[PDB]
Amino acid sequence: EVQLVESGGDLVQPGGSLRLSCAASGFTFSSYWMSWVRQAPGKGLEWVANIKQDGSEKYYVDSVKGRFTISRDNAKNSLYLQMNSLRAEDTAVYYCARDRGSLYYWGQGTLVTVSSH
Amino acid sequence: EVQLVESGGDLVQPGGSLRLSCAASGFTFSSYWMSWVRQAPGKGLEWVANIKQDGSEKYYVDSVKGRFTISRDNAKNSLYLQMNSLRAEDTAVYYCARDRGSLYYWGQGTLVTVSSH
Amino acid sequence: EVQLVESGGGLVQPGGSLRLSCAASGFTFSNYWMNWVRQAPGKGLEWVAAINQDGSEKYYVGSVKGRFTISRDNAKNSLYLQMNSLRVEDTAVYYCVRDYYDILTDYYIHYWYFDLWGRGTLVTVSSH
Amino acid sequence: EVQLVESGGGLVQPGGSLRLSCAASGFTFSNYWMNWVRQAPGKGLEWVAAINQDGSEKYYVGSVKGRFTISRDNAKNSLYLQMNSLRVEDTAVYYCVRDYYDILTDYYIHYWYFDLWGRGTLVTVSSH
Amino acid sequence: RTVMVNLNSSDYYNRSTSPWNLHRNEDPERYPSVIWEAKCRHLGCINADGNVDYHMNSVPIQQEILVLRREPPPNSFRLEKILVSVGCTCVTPIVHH
Amino acid sequence: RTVMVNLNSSDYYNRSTSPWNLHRNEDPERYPSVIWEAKCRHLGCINADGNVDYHMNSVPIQQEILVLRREPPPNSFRLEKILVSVGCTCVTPIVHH
Amino acid sequence: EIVLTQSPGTLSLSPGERATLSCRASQSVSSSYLAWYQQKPGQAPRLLIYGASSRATGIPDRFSGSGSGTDFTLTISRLEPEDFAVYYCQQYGSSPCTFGQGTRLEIKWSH
Amino acid sequence: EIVLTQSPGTLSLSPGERATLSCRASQSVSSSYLAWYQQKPGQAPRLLIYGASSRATGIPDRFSGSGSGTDFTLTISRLEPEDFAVYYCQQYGSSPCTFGQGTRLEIKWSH
Amino acid sequence: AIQLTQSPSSLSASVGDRVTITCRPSQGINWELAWYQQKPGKAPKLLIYDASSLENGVPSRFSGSGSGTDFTLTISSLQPEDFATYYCQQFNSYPLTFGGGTKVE
Amino acid sequence: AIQLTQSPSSLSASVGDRVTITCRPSQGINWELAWYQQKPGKAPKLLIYDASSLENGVPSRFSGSGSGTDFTLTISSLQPEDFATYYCQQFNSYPLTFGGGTKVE
Repeated sequence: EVQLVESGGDLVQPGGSLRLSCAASGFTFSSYWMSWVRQAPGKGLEWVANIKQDGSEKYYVDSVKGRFTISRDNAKNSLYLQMNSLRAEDTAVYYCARDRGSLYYWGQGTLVTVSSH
Repeated sequence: EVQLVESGGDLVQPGGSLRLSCAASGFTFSSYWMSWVRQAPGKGLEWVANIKQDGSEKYYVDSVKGRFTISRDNAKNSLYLQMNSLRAEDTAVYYCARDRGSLYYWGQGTLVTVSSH
Repeated sequence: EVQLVESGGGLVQPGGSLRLSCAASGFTFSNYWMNWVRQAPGKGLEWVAAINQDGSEKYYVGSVKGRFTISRDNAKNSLYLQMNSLRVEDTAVYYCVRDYYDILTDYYIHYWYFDLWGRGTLVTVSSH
Repeated sequence: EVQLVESGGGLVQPGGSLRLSCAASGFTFSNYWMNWVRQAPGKGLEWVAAINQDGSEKYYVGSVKGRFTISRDNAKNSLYLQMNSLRVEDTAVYYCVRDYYDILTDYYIHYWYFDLWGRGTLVTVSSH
Repeated sequence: RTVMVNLNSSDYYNRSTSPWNLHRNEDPERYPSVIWEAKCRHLGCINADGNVDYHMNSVPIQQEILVLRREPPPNSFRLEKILVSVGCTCVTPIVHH
Repeated sequence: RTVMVNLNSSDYYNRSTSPWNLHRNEDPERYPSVIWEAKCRHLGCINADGNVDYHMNSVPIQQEILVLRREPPPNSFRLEKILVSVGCTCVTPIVHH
Repeated sequence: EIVLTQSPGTLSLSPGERATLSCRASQSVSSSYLAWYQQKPGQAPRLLIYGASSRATGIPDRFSGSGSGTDFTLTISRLEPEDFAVYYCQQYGSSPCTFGQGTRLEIKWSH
Repeated sequence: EIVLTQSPGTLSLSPGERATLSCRASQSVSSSYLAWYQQKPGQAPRLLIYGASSRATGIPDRFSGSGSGTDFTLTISRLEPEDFAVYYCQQYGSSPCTFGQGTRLEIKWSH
Repeated sequence: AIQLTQSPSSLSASVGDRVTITCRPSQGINWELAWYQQKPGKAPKLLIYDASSLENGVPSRFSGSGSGTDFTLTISSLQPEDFATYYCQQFNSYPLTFGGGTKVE
Repeated sequence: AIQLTQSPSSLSASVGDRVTITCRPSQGINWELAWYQQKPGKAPKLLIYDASSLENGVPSRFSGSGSGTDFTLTISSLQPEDFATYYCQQFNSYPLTFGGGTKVE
């Protein structure tokens, strides 16, 4: 079956970086677009980015441009999200989902907490 | 298989009447529209009339209005063409075909000769 | 209370015809696949025919091909068995049975086993 | 002139692997279904495997399930037989054959009989 | 809402164990105007020996398709969706997960 | 040419001797944007006993369908036609007329 | 067709004892799709067990099943005279569904 | 599977005589879908007949076939020594295609 | 009444030739054009519907193109059996009409 | 960026109730709207695509309607398992956006 497993979520200070992974199985990873959707604690869903099969096209939500970079390694059946200059507003559970428009297959999510202590 | 057998063709004088029959088999006659297409000796094809499954709609080529009457008897799996006030121009092989727009199933035709001697 | 009530059984000569009916009550009949199972006097149980919820699918044991016909009238809550060209070997107690089903992942899963049986109706095919 | 030329045969130990090739010439290979038929020494002819024009359909005798694989390379005009987990009973002369076909009403009618045979290639499975 | 639109076998029907025939369906007001629809040849399935078997059944594979349709009427069109019989499969009463 | 357009199981996949799975196919620029496509579960067919049989094969039933497609792009559309796998049937190498 | 053979043909035991009934198949039965029925004299059969081991509704826990492939058993504990009946096994994993010929269970007095 | 049984096992006749070979089937063969092959010693088989009675290309008219259902014959007239070969029948009306075990034909001198 | 004009009226070709017939309606239709093949003494046979779709059982050597007022029928590699008369017909509006025909010799 | 407005923000109902959620985009889309159901702590599940089409495995009690700037999600007979948060999402243009959500209690 289609499985999507996110990892990489950690507690990071504002201005820090974090790279999330999403490991896919049960389908030909290289044949599909992949997406990142996030959800801030107690808040709604927010689409972040997507990436073409060959990685030749990437699309971003305005608030993440410059900072975040979507990438994929079809050999390793993995989707990536490099998150630089992390702001407090970036605190969310990040989900990877397959395809573009309507998202049927989702992972269980990975938590990213941006807080200074 | 779908079979359409025309009969009724005869040698008739101008001003006379003739009723053509078309006996169908191999399909649920009552589910389909039926048509009459004619062809004058050595000339091209000319669409004459068609009739709805329940006979509630009939359509005619201008040159046959008033004179010709398309009818069907679904019980007897038969299509009819009552041809009154026959003109010389009505000389043709008359074919019955199933459906309206594009005609796939045709009969072998019945010859109608309108001549005075 | 759920019940299946067969009727139509009797004594026929070989070559004869017979029609069995079975009336269902206490459940939604149109939700079930139904079968006819027979039991020759003093012998075992043998499957005869199966029919799906709307009768778009009819299944038969080889010994009854061209002779028996399973049917249903979902409005009359009834199952039927038209038995033509009856033979001495068709002598049995005929039971109508309803098939168990589950709804899993919101898909209808039919199971070819019988969670409800009628009382049965005797069919005797004999010339003397 | 039409010809089928097999190669790949030999002496293997039980459990061994072997690959037979068969090269076609003189006809349009991609128009034909092809089969492998075998003949155990001094014994009869037995069907092994069938493959359609583009290899979208592969058929097998039960005795070779999970062991043999029929394949084709329409550009190389070749038919293949990957034989794994070979047994003493697989000892035979392996023939590649082309299936007859007709074009009637402009439909391709395949017929499961063989209008052309290769010379054959011997496969001996023996430990001593 | 209204949208502007521009415009553009291996003979399984005979080799299948649940064989089928095609029946023509014509509407001069529909696009496609002709649709050939499958009808199963038998109630049961053909076994490996070529005989009809009533331990299984031929059932048609239906599909929901888009068609254009003249409204009411040849200039304006309506996008409609219809059920179409594409071929037949062989089933038994048993569910094999 | 351009035409204006207005806008509008018995689980055989498991009970079939040539069973199948559905694979999702999404395009946010196509109408329908989602099409579930059949893929045969086996090379052979399931016999009456539930075992895989290589005297027969599962083959998919393909169908040509109409789809709308954004050009190039969400206001103007193009009518296109694509090949879609609807289900599977069980065939043998034999033609039974 | 899957041919189901039951054993013993007739079984005679005393009240309180445990009855073991066998159902053997000519080929492996798919997914443990094996049912048991009880048919008391003059009555229609009643489903006892489904899926080799699951009890049908209203069936007491002294009736139990186990098995897979080609061999299945039905156990009836604390035998009571009312248990006098023919017990049939039936598979529903291969088409057509088939039944065993039955085991005749009878209750006797112990010497 | 359709099992094809050939007769006689070995047939010995003189030049000029007529050989009759039988192919019998365990179940009726569909649409007369029965072929015959000739396999001379040290050679691959050659198709002789298809559809029970039609001759394959290059096959002389002294080779003829007939039959339907469960019984088929191959006739070889004006027997020549070159006819020494094993003759196989093969059906292609039921899956899988099957072959008879063959008839060994041999030519002898007449006393 | 939509008048359908065919061109050429007649033509001569050999086996293997690429033949092209042209139908031109009086007023622009959409795709509502059918093509027929008539052998002498026989009823017509439908080749194409919807201006470009091949009918059930028609060889792939037959192809159709066109839109509005220009429509064509093509026979890629003319066969000995293709020597007949070809007619176009419109199903846009009543009365349905046919072109005068094209003889292939 | 197309903003999607949901109404009501939250709601209370019992088993068997006919519930209706409304999505309203800032600018008229065609059919490019999807609907999701999110149980707390779990990833969303797709219910509807193309504004009105049910996804594979979704119960028939869920239905969707709408065009342009007005879209609705309906649950004919609310079930004990339907108590979740529902989100609409548009796939008309980048960036893809979701509505604020609707809690069902």
